[PDB]
Amino acid sequence: MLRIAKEALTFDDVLLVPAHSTVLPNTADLSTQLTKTIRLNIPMLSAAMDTVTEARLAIALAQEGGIGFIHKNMSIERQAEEVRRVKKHESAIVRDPVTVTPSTKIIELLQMAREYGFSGFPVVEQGELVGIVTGRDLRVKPNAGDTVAAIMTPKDKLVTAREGTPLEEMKAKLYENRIEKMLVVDENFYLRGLVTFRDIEKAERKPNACKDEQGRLRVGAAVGAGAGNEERVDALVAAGVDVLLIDSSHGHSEGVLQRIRETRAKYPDLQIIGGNVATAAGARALAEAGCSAVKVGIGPCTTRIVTGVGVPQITAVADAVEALEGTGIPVIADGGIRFSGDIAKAIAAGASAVMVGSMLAGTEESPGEIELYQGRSYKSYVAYKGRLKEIIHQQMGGLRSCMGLTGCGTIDELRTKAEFVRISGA
Amino acid sequence: LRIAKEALTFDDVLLVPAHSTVLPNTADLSTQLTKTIRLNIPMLSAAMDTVTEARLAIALAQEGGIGFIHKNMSIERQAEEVRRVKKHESAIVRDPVTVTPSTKIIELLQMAREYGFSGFPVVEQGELVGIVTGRDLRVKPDTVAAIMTPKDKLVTAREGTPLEEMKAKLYENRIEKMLVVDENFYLRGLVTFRDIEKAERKPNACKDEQGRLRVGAAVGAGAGNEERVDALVAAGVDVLLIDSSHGHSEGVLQRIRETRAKYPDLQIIGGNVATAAGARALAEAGCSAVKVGIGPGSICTTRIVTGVGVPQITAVADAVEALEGTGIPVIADGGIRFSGDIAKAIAAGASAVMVGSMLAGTEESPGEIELYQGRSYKSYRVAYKGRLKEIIHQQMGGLRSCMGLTGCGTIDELRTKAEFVRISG
Amino acid sequence: VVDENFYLRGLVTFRDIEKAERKPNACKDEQGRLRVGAAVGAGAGNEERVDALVAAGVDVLLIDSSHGHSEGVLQRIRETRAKYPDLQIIGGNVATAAGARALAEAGCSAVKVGIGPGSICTTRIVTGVGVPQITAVADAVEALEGTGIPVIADGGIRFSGDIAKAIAAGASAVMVGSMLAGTEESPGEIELYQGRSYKSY
Amino acid sequence: LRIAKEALTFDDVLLVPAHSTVLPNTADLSTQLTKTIRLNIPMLSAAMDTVTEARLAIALAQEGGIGFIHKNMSIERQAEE
Ligand SMILES: O=c1[nH]cnc2c1ncn2[C@@H]1O[C@H](COP(=O)(O)O)[C@@H](O)[C@H]1O
Ligand SMILES: O=c1[nH]cnc2c1ncn2[C@@H]1O[C@H](COP(=O)(O)O)[C@@H](O)[C@H]1O
Repeated sequence: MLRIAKEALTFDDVLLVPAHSTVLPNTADLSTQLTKTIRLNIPMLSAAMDTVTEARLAIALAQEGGIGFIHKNMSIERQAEEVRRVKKHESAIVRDPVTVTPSTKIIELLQMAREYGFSGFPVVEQGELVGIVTGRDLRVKPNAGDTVAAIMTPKDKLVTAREGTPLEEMKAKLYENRIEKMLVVDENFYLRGLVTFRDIEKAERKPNACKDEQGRLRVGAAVGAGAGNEERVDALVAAGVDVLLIDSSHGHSEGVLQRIRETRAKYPDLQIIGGNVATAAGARALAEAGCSAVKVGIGPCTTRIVTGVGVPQITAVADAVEALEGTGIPVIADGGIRFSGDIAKAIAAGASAVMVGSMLAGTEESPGEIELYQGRSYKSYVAYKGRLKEIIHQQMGGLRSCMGLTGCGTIDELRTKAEFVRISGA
Repeated sequence: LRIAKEALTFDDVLLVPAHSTVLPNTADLSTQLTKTIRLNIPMLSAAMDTVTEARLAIALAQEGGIGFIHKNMSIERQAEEVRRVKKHESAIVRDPVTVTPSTKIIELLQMAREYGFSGFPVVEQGELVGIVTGRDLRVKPDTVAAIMTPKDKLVTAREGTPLEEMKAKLYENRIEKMLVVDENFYLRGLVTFRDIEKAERKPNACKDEQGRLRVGAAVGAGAGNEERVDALVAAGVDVLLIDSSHGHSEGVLQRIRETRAKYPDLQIIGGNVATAAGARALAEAGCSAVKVGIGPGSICTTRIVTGVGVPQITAVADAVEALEGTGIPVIADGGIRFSGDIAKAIAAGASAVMVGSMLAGTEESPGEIELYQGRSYKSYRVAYKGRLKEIIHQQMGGLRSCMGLTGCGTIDELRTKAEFVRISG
Repeated sequence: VVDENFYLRGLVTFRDIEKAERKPNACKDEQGRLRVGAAVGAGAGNEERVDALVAAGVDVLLIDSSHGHSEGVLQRIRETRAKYPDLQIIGGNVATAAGARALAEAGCSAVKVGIGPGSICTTRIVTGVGVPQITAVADAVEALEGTGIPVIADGGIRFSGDIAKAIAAGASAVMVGSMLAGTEESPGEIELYQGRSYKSY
Repeated sequence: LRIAKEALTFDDVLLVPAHSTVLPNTADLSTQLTKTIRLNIPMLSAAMDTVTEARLAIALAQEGGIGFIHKNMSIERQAEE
């Protein structure tokens, strides 16, 4: 007998029923929990694709509320760097300022002063910040061949802030210490950058930046389920990554489940996402192995045509959610998302966020550099799509519009309150 | 039947390659726009509302050519565009946070906690009167006027001051901020060692004898433009574009004769013509340059509608030959599709080319970025072509190769030494 | 089968000599080895490459530039010729009578003609320079009418009729690219795509 | 205006047929490439990385013409080809 489990639905099969609503679109709460502990401001993830997510894009996205996942087609030593660039990224901090050493001749200092001003030259000998020289230090006339070491400000009398310090704290330190520039060190008092009042103003204001408990941007990064990835993991976790993505084309494989169990045994507090599954059991299987969230999407596609396996996206999500009802383990809709409507449907199926790839490739912040070809602008490594900021705004405009229509003020209500109609092709 | 001759366009000729001591990267793209104005690249931007405004006219000047502000706007804004270009210095911070002599010290401390007491410039109706700093409030003497630093002890630079001279002023006066005023001591901006440092370096800027970017501006040949001209000439436009759809009309020739007697020294471009007779006519009227192009525009609506036109190559050579002695240059206007067309235009005798379609849709052109379908466009829609600088490089890349192939190291050698072959389809 | 230093190179049986494909039209040298050319650029720093190929027994050397009529090409050609008085050299590309004698006097053994007509013709359009191929060939041929130095028609050969026209214009041989790219023996791997066979790079 | 001449391409001409004692299968396709090198067919393969390597340069030589190994490779491999 023909073994058909059920009937299965994709995006184009359903529409959301509009409801009574006290919800204005610009007042909708777009936030939602990615894991039990990580909470996004917009419910969006960027695919760990070499064409989609690198350090550049994953920052832009966190500033706007979501999280990017550094793709894994790069060395361990380099993937760990991309993770670190995001966590420590403050556009307000001037990162490559001109420094000197105690060995620097004062003669060379007046030369540089004529080229950067006596606002302040950081003195470093072998990375350790040891002091700074200002024009107020250069009073009285240097005898022939003096060096900075005699006139500089010592380490003890410096006013610094640590990296990851909030920005108004720095303003407070800057104002109350009646200074115009303040050095930013690290745990070991290594010079990391500097900050000014103006550099804080020209830092564009991202009120919905998705950050950690210490105000650093959040970042994810992806690894394989094959053997031998443990070292990359150790390197990434070392780089301070917020969430780890173990991506395979079959999350319900026992080998995936094992590397997860191992990674979970090794890093009990690390937020881990496993994927991809498309069934009630595949999600429950992944949860047991120790996921913090589960990514859903098997041929949302080329996978369906070559292997014949797949599940339409809407029922796949509903089944996973139905199985995870009560665990606080969220579902991620991955792939097949063309417009804002698919996003809205995804969440209303129960999904807590979505992952997109094609939609982001070609954005300014995406990998590749802009190249003009046949009078058109493209991203050379695809159609150049412009700034990510707008694509998000355009997409979230749509989502916001939807929540007003369905009377859902928050994401969780949309995942629970919104209703569907089953529809035909016509 | 009066058929004067046969006339040739771009697709009709190829440039013949010659002995060459010219590497493309060593070729001299400069050329004289008029006897007095000399370009660094032989490119003008069309005075089209979709192409040239202050923003793009700046970008092109930074690149070696000159943009022509279109005339489809009120004077008060057009003369403004001419200023926006002439006065543009990328290093100057404009619209900084200021106070007035009336500002309550109470209000002074609030802003200080949100911008720092580095110094708030004090202006009384735009006129710079002083600056109040944190040393002034802890020092004490109520309002800002009582604690502010007076006009006498201020260190300023005038607008248009070179950057190295400002840098010297900042060091020799031991300051990190220096305010920028104009002729009437009105505040225009400020400069620090850092903002002069991040100022983009444009070594091929077409600048005037005073280091300001050069700007053109276009007006029509009708009556009632006299006030517009005077406004632009007042606004410091470098060269004036008198553009008509028939440069060989007696009314054009007259208004040109008039403007020239009025501004004996003002550089004027008249157009458009496509004949030897149309060319001398415009020169005798007193043009400094002659623009050629009746019929070849991109969105070529003439001919078809009117039956009139000249294939662009024949027109240019004919005008060039008629002006062989006057030191008055010719411009090839419209119909430039690829960089090969540029090369052919110049080798026909042109001293520069004017382009529209090639530039419309760059970031710097008018219009807003808009995402449509799944691609980027400039919405007023046109295809977003990215930054102008990239296009210019590709286009001049092409021209350099041609000159390398043809053994012409300078534009002028290309205009005189390069040969053609005629070809079929 | 050994070589000059008695290093093993292979073996032969009565049978393997029997299945060896018989190519009666092989272009072989005065020593029955297949003839081979090799191409280098006209820039500086190729001197070591040339010497390596000449050492490797290349039969004829191809000095190819996008402008064979450049003085630098003419010079590097003058240099290589004084160095290998006997080495067969092909210079290109030109498209004029003047470009042709220039290359011959520099010491070319053959002259390659073709500025503008390549298949993926990116010149002209971009640079405005070129010559329709027939006129170029006849012009170079006529300029070399006495030198016993042959001309090659390079690029733009679409069909066999074009070959015939090229030669009848004066060409002694033709050089083709597009017509050959994608044959089994060209570089690339066989790949099945869509539902058809392609050579995947 | 300096227009040297008119210039012709393939589509511009046809070859005129003449009296003929020549059968196609009896035609001599050989020709001198240089004073010293003589081809059997009048064909060279372009020195293009997508066209000529040792493999194709062998096949063409077997057929009467000469292939030209492209230069987009390290010497040690080109001299090898
Ligand atoms: O409606 C029109 N008819 C004829 N020519 C025009 C029209 N609008 C603009 N032009 C000219 O077309 C030129 C630009 O040609 P393009 O480089 O091919 O786009 C400019 O110099 C304009 O003066
Ligand atoms: O980028 C290019 N521009 C111009 N000619 C080229 C380029 N690449 C290869 N060629 C030449 O094109 C010829 C092949 O022409 P085809 O027979 O039509 O494919 C060869 O002789 C090459 O030297």
